[PDB]
Amino acid sequence: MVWGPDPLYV
Amino acid sequence: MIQRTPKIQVYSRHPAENGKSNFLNCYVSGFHPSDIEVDLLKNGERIEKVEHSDLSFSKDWSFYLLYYTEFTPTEKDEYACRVNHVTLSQPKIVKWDRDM
Amino acid sequence: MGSHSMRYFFTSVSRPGRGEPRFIAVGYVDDTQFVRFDSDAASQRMEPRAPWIEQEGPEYWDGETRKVKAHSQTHRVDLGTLRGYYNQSEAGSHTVQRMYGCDVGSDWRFLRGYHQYAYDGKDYIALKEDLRSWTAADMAAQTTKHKWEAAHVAEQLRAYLEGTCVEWLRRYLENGKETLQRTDAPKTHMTHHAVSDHEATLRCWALSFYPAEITLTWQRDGEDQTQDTELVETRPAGDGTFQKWAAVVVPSGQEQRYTCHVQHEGLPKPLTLRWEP
Repeated sequence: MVWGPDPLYV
Repeated sequence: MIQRTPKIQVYSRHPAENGKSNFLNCYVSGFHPSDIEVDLLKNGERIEKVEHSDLSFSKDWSFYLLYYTEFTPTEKDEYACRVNHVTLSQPKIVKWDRDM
Repeated sequence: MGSHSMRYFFTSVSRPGRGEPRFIAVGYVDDTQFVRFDSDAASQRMEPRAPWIEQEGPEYWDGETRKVKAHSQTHRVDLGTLRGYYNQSEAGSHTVQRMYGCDVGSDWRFLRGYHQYAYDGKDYIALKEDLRSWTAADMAAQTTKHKWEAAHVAEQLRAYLEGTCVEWLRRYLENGKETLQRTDAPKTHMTHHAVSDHEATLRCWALSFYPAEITLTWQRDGEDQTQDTELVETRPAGDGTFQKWAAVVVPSGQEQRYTCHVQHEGLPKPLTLRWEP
């Protein structure tokens, strides 16, 4: 299962 | 940035026996950036039905891909892989040697 | 089979001439690919690549699709932000790469987690082994580090890498047991190749093995030899197994002095091959 919900931008 | 030229191996899935169906593989690895063109060739002509793996990368961030197709080796037919990449001035051809 | 891992790989490549970045995501359990997403594919869904994941239901695939699309949008934003942190033209294509995942030991309990990010093929920012702090490679990434510390990104990843990632790895290992818990020991043989009347090459082959980790070593009279040897990079067969060979050049007639030693998870004791023919 992938990480969620939404990876923070750089 | 860094441009890294591809390493190339050309080989069969199974030990090659003349007249027996097999798979021909061209494994390109160690390259960056990811855009690359790879064809498999039979007596110098591009083979049409070639498939490839989904792009992934190694610990050093360099990319790798497997290109492959069904083939039937013979004593006379010559096979090879032709690769172009921003790091190459002209396409590179590596011939299949069935002992490698 | 021993320790295991689950890892996700993401690549985004900008397309300055027209359109959105190309985005490709792949997931692995050990050395087995099990899911893909490709922005250039027609489904616009996370897709199965192994038989044991096809039984997940529609809530699974919808969730995975939602999350991997969100990753793709983050990377799009990041391509833009990074062109700016680096003062680069709008004309060139650039690359973001991210990899994260978890390892479990033979007891299937958490061993380690990781999260690494790269821009143009070089390290940008990575999670340290404690899962609490970050390594930033340059001053752009140091600004990202401060932002991610304020947003508590490492707390959220840590909970995923110790929690969810391990839990679903274990579910996959169970569901995929016929293959994922099977080790395929290398099928080994040696060949011989006369170069001249006085020297010959011996090639030790390891075929059809899984996982990909393997060691091939030559010895002469019981001591390791690296001179006059050659080792190819381990390569995929295309059926899920791997291949490798190692070779040595020897004085013809002296082949019997030389031994190939093969170490692999699938071999309770290492194998020793000798040209006795």
